[PDB]
Amino acid sequence: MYTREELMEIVSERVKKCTACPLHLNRTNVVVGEGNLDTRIVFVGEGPGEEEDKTGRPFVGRAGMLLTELLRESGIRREDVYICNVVKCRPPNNRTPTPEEQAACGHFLLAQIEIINPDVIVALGATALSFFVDGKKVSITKVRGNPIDWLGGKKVIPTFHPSYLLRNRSNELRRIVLEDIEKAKSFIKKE
Ligand code: SF4
Repeated sequence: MYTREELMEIVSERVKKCTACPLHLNRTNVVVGEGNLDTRIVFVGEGPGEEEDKTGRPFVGRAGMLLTELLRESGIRREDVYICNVVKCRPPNNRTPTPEEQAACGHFLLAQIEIINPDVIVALGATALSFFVDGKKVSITKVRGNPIDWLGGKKVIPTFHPSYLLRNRSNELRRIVLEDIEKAKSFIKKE
């Protein structure tokens, strides 16, 4: 009747046509997401940076390159999971997306998660965090590492955004993130 591929494409087409928030006026290309539509684990960030915007792909910038390594160091191949963000359009001067802008785009993420139906989601960053606590304010630093019960029994593991490890290069910091990723993997349901 219908395939996951087709539904994601519909999401994709509606995004390219979206003008729901101010961010549509700035971006060069929308960044929907990429990966395995059958992964049991999804990674979600904040939004498009300069490279993402140019390639229309997620996490291709320096932060993305770093994320690739964290995944590799967690026994994970990019091609095996799915990667996306809370907002699809790049804000001017890469400023942080406004909560309003965040609220307007969210329905897309929801559909994506709906289509993939994963066992666990990793929230990279505070923005990714807000989305899973209903926009509410929460300190990424205080909650990182603690599993959150989300819809359909799915678990969300919040952790730091790769962008942070670009800034602070301490090994302790990298170890914590990896620890959090391992944590999420433990929630993937055994075969
Ligand atoms: S950021 Fe999202 S809600 Fe705003 S114009 Fe882009 S696709 Fe639409």
